[PDB]
Amino acid sequence: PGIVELPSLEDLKVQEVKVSSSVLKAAAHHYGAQCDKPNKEFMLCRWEEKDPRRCLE
Amino acid sequence: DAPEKNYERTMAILQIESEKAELRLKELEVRRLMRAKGDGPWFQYPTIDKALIDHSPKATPDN
Repeated sequence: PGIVELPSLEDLKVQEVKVSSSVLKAAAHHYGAQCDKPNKEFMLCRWEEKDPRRCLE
Repeated sequence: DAPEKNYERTMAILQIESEKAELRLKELEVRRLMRAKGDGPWFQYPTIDKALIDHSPKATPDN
């Protein structure tokens, strides 16, 4: 069959959220309030495209 | 019986039995084709009903 098309290592570079899970859980409710819109854009794109490669940006 | 009566009764018998024979030959050929190709109303063995599929958004996206 066909060749699988993977994005490059440069296309996967991003500034990571390098905090622990307790930091995330402590900030979680205000993070779900304040960062609502790009999160829901991403999860809508992620459930509609059904492909992580189409959801990178 | 008159010979006319037996004669034309024989013709009615021959027409009925020849039509039944032609229908039996066509029935054999139809059964052969429908078993071979599967495109007729006969030999329709079941597949899974697609109405059983859940099309809701699942817990994970990639599905």
